[PDB]
Amino acid sequence: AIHVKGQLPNAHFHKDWQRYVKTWFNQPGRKLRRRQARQTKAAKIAPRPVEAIRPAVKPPTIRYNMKVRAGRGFTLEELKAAGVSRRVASTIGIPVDHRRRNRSEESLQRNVERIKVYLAHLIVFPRKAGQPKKGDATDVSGAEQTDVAAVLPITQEAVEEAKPITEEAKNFNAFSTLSNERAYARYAGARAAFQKKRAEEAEAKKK
Amino acid sequence: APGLVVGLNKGKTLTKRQLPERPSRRKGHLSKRTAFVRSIVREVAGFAPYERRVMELIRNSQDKRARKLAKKRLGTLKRAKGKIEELTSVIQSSR
Amino acid sequence: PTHTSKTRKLRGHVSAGHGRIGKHRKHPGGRGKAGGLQHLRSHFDKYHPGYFGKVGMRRFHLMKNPLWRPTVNLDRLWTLVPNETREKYLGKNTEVAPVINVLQSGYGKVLGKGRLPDTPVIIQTRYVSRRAEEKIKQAGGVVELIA
RNA sequence: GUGAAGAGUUUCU
RNA sequence: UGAAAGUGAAUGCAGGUGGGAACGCCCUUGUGGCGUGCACCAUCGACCGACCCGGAAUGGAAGGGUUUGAGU
RNA sequence: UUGACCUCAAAUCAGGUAGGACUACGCGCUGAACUUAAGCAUAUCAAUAAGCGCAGGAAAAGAAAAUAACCAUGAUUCCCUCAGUAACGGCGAGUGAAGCGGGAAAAGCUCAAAUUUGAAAUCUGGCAACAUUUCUUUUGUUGUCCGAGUUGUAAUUUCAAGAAGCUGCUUUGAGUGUAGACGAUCGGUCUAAGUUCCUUGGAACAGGACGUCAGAGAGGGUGAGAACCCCGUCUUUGGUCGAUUGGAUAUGCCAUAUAAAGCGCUUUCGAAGAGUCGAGUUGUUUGGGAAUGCAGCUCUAAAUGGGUGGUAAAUUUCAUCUAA
Repeated sequence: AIHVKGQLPNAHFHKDWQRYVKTWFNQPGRKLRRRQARQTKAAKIAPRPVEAIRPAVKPPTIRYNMKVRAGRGFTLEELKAAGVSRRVASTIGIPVDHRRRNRSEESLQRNVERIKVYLAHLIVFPRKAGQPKKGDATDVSGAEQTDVAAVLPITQEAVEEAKPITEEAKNFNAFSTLSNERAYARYAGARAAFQKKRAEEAEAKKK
Repeated sequence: APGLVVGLNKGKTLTKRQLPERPSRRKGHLSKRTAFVRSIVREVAGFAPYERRVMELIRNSQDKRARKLAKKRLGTLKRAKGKIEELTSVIQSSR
Repeated sequence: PTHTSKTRKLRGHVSAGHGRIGKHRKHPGGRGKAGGLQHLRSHFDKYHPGYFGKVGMRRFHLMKNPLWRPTVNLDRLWTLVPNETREKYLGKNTEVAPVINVLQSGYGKVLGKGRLPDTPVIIQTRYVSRRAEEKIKQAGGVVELIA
């Protein structure tokens, strides 16, 4: 029975939990196996970069919308703006995401510059050796495997160090603005309904 | 666009652009050839017995009874009103 | 370790510290915290009041990301800026005023607790309390709302 | 499923 | 803090009182007088949230309370 | 009378295929009770034990009829966290996810719905020839004939699009040999060093003296504790076969290689899965709460239609996705 100090017990061990215990004694082995696998992948795909170029996106919540992270693939609009076909992007190592869309010119330009930087730093080996075609590089001799993020990393938004204080800032009432906006956001529908009902009733009385 | 976290148009203000047309969102549009095929199929077949009963009720002008019968036959009232509108169009085209 | 355990000291004592009368039988008062309303009531009502019953209204599918809003007080506002900015701006008169991005520091609302130095500052935050705004204005700074 | 009678634009026996 | 929408902690030396570690100064050898006073306890207040008010479309700012919180 | 078509038969017809075993992990069906609730029926044990069907080296899942409500994200899977939280529960005992975020790994796609109609361009089988092989054991090509197929086999399309068009933009795989290597490699190792003396002992591999090697003082055996007695251990190149365009100017050099794709402006169209969605009821299950999923029965859809947006209903908008 419960007779001791502390919070009441909450242990969820009323099933046969001992037959589904997951130990981690293979953690160093798994780490070594994954390292060996990625080393083998790097050797087999050399001199291609280990990690493909990824876009910069904003996380979808107010908890994280102030940060920038790596996306899945570049949108069709970004590829068209940068001058890369969707079929050639996969061949040259540019992921394509058909689901994402550019709702803002900021995100569109942010990813377009990334594609342009990747294209500028990219060496395209000719399909036939010694015959550089359209877009191929004539100086493929000095080609080596480099980190994509080492030249094109994901960058966070910078804050402004300082700026002069404005008279509009002096006269701004932040708390009053927040309270008024909060009240307006919920009562605007009621006010609009009241105006519509008043107009309908006035017209009906006129009839 | 107040540019705040509260209000009707809250959120950060950016340069909004026009999104491209999504081919998948075109679903639900009626094609000329699809409408022609459906009209031919309607001519080849007839009407379901519940559809005929609803049409008879509409002709009798028992609108509430026809709506109740259509709602019970098809489920939701939204589909009932759609069927009522379609059958009314069929009746007035016959007239 | 095992050699420092009380079990080693109990070797040779028949009852092993559990008594000769009551012994150490299996569960004699039930399993877990069962009986808190009938025979464990004298313990539940004395040490865990409010355990039994319903209070409040349910919220189906609660998601805490839209409700995320950690707070920072005024006395910690100047801590958020680096030391170099503090030396460059605190205690001196400048044409421009330093900007403290509370949201970038990792908070959603600015609360008014403690005092502020008599130097202007630009506080960028999603929310701010009324008392914090008064103290910032008294100190000479302004608060501009951000999304 | 298909038809014939009785009955206060419809279906009960 | 409230069920929640929400709101969200300095009148002052971050307050007053009593006991109080340690220290310092005087007595004049007494279980000594004075000055501060950490910790902790008791107590009177102040501030924040909730409740109940006056009540001076939307807002609850000064004014309050015999209260309440696992708060400052 | 016959032939053709359709349907249905028989053959020890020609060629194939399935069963069964293994069950740690995997995909499902079916399915308890002991036990806890200090009794006990809902609950719990447990969507478990037992029973049944079915695979692989992984299986399953998987490229949104997905989240979110944002400055928006973006196939699936797994780990941390979310979180013992939202929620469920004689609201008793107990049970209990998901979005976001960080990381591992990342890869996209294919049909049906189109009239090729200036030529079914498609495919299987028999026969013959010519090639090929992990291989006389394997895998194909060509020609001809017969069948399949118009109750639809091929080609461009799969919504991210795309077709009909309009006008200018560029034009590419397989045989040999060398150097460096890369799997098996094994003609196998240049692969280092005391078994000297004295004592004890049955035996020295013990003690002591004098030495030696060490990229080798891991281990084992030898008549007792052996780096130098033996196998070994450490270090370290090469005879061979094969993958041999896996690469390089893979050179060398055969024909791969003359018309298929390539982006561009402008319009017209843009076919998209039915007893399915959805509604009701019942049973089961779920944290899913006026139903989370599944199943039985009844009703039964539509084309800016339909699904989702976690409180039932009606109405008006908005966002996202495009099921069967």
